[PDB]
Amino acid sequence: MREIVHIQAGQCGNQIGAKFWEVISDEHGIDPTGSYHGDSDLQLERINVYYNEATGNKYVPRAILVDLEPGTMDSVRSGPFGQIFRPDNFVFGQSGAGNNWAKGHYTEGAELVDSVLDVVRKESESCDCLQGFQLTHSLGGGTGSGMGTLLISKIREEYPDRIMNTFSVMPSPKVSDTVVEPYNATLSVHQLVENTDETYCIDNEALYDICFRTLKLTTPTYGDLNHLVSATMSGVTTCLRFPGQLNADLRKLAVNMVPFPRLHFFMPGFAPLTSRGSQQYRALTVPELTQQMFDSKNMMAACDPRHGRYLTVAAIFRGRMSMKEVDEQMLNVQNKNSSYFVEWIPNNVKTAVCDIPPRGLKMSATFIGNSTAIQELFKRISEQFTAMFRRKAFLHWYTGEGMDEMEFTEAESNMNDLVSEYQQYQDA
Amino acid sequence: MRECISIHVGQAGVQIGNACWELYCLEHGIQPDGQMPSDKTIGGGDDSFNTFFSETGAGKHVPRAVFVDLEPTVIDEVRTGTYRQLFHPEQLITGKEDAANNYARGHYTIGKEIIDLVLDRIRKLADQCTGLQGFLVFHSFGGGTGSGFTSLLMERLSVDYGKKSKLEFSIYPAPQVSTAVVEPYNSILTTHTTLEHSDCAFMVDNEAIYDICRRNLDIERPTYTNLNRLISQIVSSITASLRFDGALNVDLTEFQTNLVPYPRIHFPLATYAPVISAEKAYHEQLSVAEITNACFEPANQMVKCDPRHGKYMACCLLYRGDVVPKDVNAAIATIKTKRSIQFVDWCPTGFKVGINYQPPTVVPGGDLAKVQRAVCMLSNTTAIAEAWARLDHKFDLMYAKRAFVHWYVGEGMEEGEFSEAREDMAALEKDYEEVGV
Amino acid sequence: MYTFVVRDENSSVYAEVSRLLLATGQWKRLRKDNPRFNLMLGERNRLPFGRLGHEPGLVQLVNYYRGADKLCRKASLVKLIKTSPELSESCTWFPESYVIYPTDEREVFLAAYNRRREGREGNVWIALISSEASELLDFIDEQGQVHVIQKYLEKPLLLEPGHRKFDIRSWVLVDHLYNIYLYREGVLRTSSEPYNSANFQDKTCHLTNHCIQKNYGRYEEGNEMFFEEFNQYLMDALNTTLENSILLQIKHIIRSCLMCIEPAISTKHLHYQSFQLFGFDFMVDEELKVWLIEVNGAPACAQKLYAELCQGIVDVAISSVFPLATSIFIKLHH
Amino acid sequence: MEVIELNKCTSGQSFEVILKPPSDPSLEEIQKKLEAAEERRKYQEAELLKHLAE
Ligand SMILES: Nc1nc2c(ncn2[C@@H]2O[C@H](COP(=O)(O)OP(=O)(O)OP(=O)(O)O)[C@@H](O)[C@H]2O)c(=O)[nH]1
Ligand SMILES: Nc1ncnc2c1ncn2[C@@H]1O[C@H](COP(=O)(O)OP(=O)(O)CP(=O)(O)O)[C@@H](O)[C@H]1O
Ligand SMILES: Nc1nc2c(ncn2[C@@H]2O[C@H](COP(=O)(O)OP(=O)(O)O)[C@@H](O)[C@H]2O)c(=O)[nH]1
Ligand SMILES: COc1ccc(/C=C/C(=O)c2ccc(OC)c3c2OC(C)(C)C=C3)cc1
Ligand SMILES: [Ca+2]
Ligand SMILES: [Mg+2]
Ligand SMILES: [Mg+2]
Repeated sequence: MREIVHIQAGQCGNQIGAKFWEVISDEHGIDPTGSYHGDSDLQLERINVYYNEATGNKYVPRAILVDLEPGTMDSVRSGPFGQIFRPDNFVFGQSGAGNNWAKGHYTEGAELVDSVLDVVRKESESCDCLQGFQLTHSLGGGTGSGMGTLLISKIREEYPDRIMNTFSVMPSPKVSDTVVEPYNATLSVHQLVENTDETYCIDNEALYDICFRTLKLTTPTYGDLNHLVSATMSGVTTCLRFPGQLNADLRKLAVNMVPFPRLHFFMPGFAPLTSRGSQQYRALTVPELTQQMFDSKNMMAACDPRHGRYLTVAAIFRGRMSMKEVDEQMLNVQNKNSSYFVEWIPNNVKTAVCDIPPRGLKMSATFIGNSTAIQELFKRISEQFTAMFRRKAFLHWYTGEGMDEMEFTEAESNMNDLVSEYQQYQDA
Repeated sequence: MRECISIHVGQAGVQIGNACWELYCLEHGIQPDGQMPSDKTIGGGDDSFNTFFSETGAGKHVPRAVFVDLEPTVIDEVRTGTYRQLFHPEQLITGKEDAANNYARGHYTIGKEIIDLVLDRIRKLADQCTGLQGFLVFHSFGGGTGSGFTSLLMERLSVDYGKKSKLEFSIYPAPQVSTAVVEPYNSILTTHTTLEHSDCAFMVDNEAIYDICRRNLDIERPTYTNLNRLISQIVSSITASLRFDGALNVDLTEFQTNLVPYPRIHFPLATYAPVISAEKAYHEQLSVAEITNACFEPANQMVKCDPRHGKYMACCLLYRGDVVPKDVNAAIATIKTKRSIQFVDWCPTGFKVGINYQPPTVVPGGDLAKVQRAVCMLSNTTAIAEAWARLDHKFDLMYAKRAFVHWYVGEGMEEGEFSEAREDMAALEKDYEEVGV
Repeated sequence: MYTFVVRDENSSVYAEVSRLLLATGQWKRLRKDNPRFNLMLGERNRLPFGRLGHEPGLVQLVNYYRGADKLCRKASLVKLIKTSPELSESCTWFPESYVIYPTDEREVFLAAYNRRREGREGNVWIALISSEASELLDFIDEQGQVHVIQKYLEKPLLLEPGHRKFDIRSWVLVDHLYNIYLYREGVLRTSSEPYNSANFQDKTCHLTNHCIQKNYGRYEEGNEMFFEEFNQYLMDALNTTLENSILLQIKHIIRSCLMCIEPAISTKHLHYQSFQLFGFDFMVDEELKVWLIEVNGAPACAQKLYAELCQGIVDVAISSVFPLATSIFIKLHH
Repeated sequence: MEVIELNKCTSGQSFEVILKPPSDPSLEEIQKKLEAAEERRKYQEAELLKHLAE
């Protein structure tokens, strides 16, 4: 269980994906040309997880860049780290998906999908032991949403015994491109519920609110939102990328986080919350990290954890600190707030400490929670969906691409089922 | 002379295996290259250490050990480690992908594709034996390989070597050190499949070892190395009588005879004293009376439980160091009057004592101080059922909601096996209850 | 904030203890099945002692002592006194008692029954109270359960005016460090009907239990005479104090019984800790000699004394282990 | 009280001290059970590949 194949799809998928490779290449000591210029041997011990060995010691990201529009992918190639990516792994169409799920899934995306799978297959054949796949995408547009889920469905056919992992960006009227985003998201969730092992629910509502209420930025751009995304993406992958007490892989994470196969939607969280450029000079104490990471204000999904119960929790502390104090604080939170953790999964919180801190911070904490509070996110999408769907509004964009009204009704039903499934274990 | 084969399964089994073989080598004066200066019969012999070591014409002493993990990482550190020359690569078996904390994945899925290879390498060691008596099996209850594969191995060893004894060294799961949340599932599943196939099993609760390291070794946050060096001392004490001249527990069959009258109730409690920090300046050396008294303190046991609220069936005292029979009997007499020691009506109230004059060996630079005298007590008490009750309650909490069950079923297992394994455990808890009060 | 669980619904004492803890604003009650507690107010039967003291980052305490049933079950109490060297076969404060099973020490019982026949003296026993042994043995086999046959105290001390029988109840709290705390306030559970010497058939004047009495409440409210009034009666009618004539023997019996079981039940070096409230039942004869009847595992308090005793339990048994933001007990020294 | 079975040597000594007197499946069945789970796995993958083909 070594190699992970990273796929990034659509505008959002490629933009957060580029930031991910930018951040982790700095952490592993790789420059924008592919050469290792780090000082610690601990940086290279698990580099094969995300990077492919090359002649001359060059390191290349195991990354496939997918879009139906060439626009965003040219922005990556001309961007800060764009030269590092294997040029063949740039797979693009010309027309675009026009924020339409049907175009991504059924028409425009179908034309391009086999080309991506040829690049996937070529990357998979190099692998000593392929761990699985991770996708970065939004659920509100057309490519990342529609084509992204078409890829997942096709990958699961060719590799049925591998882990499927997503970083899925949830749409919000606060950071909105089109009115059809709740349609695109509901159709995507329907696919994610069936075809993924793990989904990190990154809510654009939450990322806006963190930028507005906490980071003090009055009008935040996508860059400020993606700073929060990439920092969370760094933290959740730390254990896969670095040696620790545990030999950490995607399957072990799935076995331990997912008690019931449909309930695999995770609330990410980060501490401390930082804005771009400007640095905090005071390092947080271990009690401060523990209090903040469990705080709702630090959650990447706009759900109040006090409205639900925690099924399973994974926490990761980064930096040189007392592992005894980490254990003491983690146990303190559980014993002070025992009602918010299900009694029917004993010892549902696991904690790891990595010595290497991320760029700019001396010590930090990353939170991964399978809470029943995530239902609020799915209810919000469901409410926005129904408001339009009861009048069959904007539906002609989808019926014109061959889709039936029944498929919308089915997707509405499955998501509402997921909501009631999460509600079942909140009261149990 | 009758040879013993050690099998080390999964991470816990392998790393504890490494800790033990390191200690055995220091005890018998065997160097990391395998040369033993004190050994005079070059390339042969049937001495007491030959139970655990075979020989080559060159003069190398090779362990009768097989290391097996479904994942390369851990055994790769044995292949590259300071004891690389000691083993031949055929003894060290690795897979590609691990059992992902899943009993069913280790038993059914990944178990099937490696079982025949492992038994072949075990047969390779068994053919070198003039009269093999059986197997010592090292594993964890909690891990997928440790639970799943070990139970399939125990199934097959009973078929291929029906005449031979099988002893277990098992790591009972503790939340302070645990890898996975499904460890109660794996523990119950593996015990059910292994119960008929195991003659004697020594449970080691990671919680007990952890807290001993905090209290007595002054280690703030114990690592596996801290735990394993301590576990290896206890294992060494138990195996000492097979590796040295003596008359108590000389073969593996005697472990059954001395400690196990009821075949299902084959889990002796181990207690060890004394555990003293090496970085402790000025230590008053503890006497025979003091260390024997410490064998009846719950804080020194390998599993936390209360022997006062239970009954004994057997009791072995194994001393290492400056100990004479007179001091032992004096100690026993004082302890009997001052403590609650109750035996079952169908057993003699008494102790079987073994003394080895060589003081315990500690690894140089380790956390344990050199002591003049030490003792391991092995007692078959009904009190150890507390550990089964703890584990069963955690199992019942998860299984009532059918949590995580789909991972096991997804690997080919049936939901019925969960309740079958739990019914056997419920039967075992009743067995201890009847004998108990 | 400390956390506790309630697993005894019927416990009138610990219902008041749970009430007082919440009112301090420093204790929170959890669900029965929640393992993440500091304190447990446990069930009377099948209490899961094996599950306690296995929660990292929690000091755990329970309101029962594992093994205390030896003192609290009638059959075991007889066995403990007869076998324990500390107590001795010859115990001055314990009535001659024998353990009898239904279809055992029947031959030892009958041989002692002959001594009262050879000397021709008081040969009355308690199980119902009967004079002949051949009528008592039929009752034990008729019920099914194991019963204790005990020498009945034919000549007890009787309160005036009324010629009334009584028993003394003492409340004792053993803490986590095995300090033995006797509560300064005891109670006399009194008979209302005059004591009958020849007629053992009538059960109201012979048995002094609060439930059986409910003549009721004639001399004192709810047939309960407290420690201030009883001391005064002894001062006037007998020229002695309660402290001298009765209480020194009581302190001797309590201390003797609990010192005996200390090595078997102590939680000094255990992973979990225990306290317990005990109810000791005593009997005073005409010559002012105190006899032990039974020990109670889950005793009920007298109504007047609930407020003070339950605060006492919190003060020395609970808050000593879990400190917050004069004494009502007498410590029995050992 | 009674010290019996005393055996001595250079390495050490052993003895008993008495204080008070008293008052399998076959190779065929394993291969069958293992294959029965392999069949149940293959049925689950087939029902997955059937659903995906739809
Ligand atoms: N005492 C001790 N316990 C260990 C050690 N390694 C793992 N454990 C414990 O064993 C349990 C996990 O089992 P592992 O042996 O790691 O799993 P495995 O057998 O490698 O199987 P996989 O699931 O395939 O990884 C947990 O309870 C750990 O705390 C060790 O070196 N010493
Ligand atoms: N040996 C004896 N001699 C004289 N009176 C006795 C006696 N044994 C019992 N009694 C009387 O019978 C009554 C019942 O006591 P006993 O202990 O047998 O029942 P019990 O268990 O219901 C007491 P409690 O209600 O406190 O639990 C006592 O109040 C006492 O006065
Ligand atoms: N957080 C974040 N969200 C984005 C970004 N770009 C687009 N989005 C969101 O994604 C949705 C539109 O998807 P997009 O990726 O542009 O469409 P696609 O190119 O067809 O996949 C909207 O809900 C936007 O709010 C980005 O860079 N960061
Ligand atoms: C108590 O519940 C648990 C929850 C999760 C685990 C995970 C074990 C892992 O192997 C693993 C894999 C990937 C990871 O990065 C996302 C992590 C990870 O686990 C740690 C604790 C090391 C932290 C993160 C076990 C139990
Ligand atoms: Ca030799
Ligand atoms: Mg867009
Ligand atoms: Mg492993």
